[PDB]
Order: sequence, then C-alpha cells, then structure tokens
Amino acid sequence: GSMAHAGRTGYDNREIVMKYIHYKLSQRGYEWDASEVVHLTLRQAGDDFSRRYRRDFAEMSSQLHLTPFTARGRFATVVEELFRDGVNWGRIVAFFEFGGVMCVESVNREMSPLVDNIALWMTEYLNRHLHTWIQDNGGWDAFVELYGPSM
Amino acid sequence: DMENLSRRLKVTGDLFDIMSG
Repeated sequence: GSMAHAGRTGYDNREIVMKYIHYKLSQRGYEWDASEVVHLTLRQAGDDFSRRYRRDFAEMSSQLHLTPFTARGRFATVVEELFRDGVNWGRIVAFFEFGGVMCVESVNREMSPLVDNIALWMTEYLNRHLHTWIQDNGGWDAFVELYGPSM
Repeated sequence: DMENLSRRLKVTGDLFDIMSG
C-alpha cells in the first residue's frame, strides 16, 4: 500500500484528531477517548512546538476565557486568523496544539463535555480547509518526511 | 487577547515551518 498518501481521507484525519487529543489530555492525566508514524510525528512536532512556544510566551490557556456558549466562536476566530493568509505545516501543528489547549482548558474548567465538540470542530476544519492543501503538498507523508527528525 | 493568541500561534507556526526546511 505505497501508491497513495498515508491518511489521505477525512476518516483518517478524524482518527488523527482523536488520537492527538487523547494524547494531549493524557499528558495531564486526564483519560479521554472518542497512519502510525503520522500520529507519532505529530505528537513530537506538537510537543516541540509547545516547548518553543512556552520559552517565549506564557501558557496558551492564559488568554482563552472559555465558556460553553463562546467556545466554538473562540475556536473559529483563532483558526480563521491562523490560516487567513495561508497554510503551511508549521501552522497546522499550531492548529493541533491550539485545539489540544482548548481541550485541556475545558477539562481544567470543569467543562469536559466540550472536548468532544472541539474534536469535531477540529476534524471539520481539517477536512474542509486543510485537507486539500495537505494532499496538494505531499500528504501527511511529506509532513513525516519534514518533521520526522527531532528539532 | 484572541487576536494576540492567533498572532502568537501563527508566528511560532511560521518559525517551525522555516526550521523544517
């Protein structure tokens, strides 16, 4: 099975989102559930992103102000600005990290049902707005090739 | 705060992009 891109369908992106969120929550000891080198590379890339981010900025959750009524709009506003002038793998990693932060903060703030919603919002945004860019730019395979190496 | 958050995500994202290449 080497003729086509790894994780080349929306169903695969969904799995990718669910595994990512499960991991981000597990790092905080919160248990939740709803391509293998792809999941591994994204874990690594997001962790390395977070490390760099935190060197320069305060905790990402310090500027969120989550409520159940405003969470979807907060998500959409942030992500729409993130990709307003374009897409690249670094911004896609930023997208996963932001979604993970939304989920962690939801559980922290005793709004844990929002996790399931955030996972759906991420999956939909990925499939509606990032997936065709991903296919046009070498698939998750290209991402693995570029971000596979540490740092 | 939301605008600033997005900008922080975007630039850190762009940095990462550039380092990979």
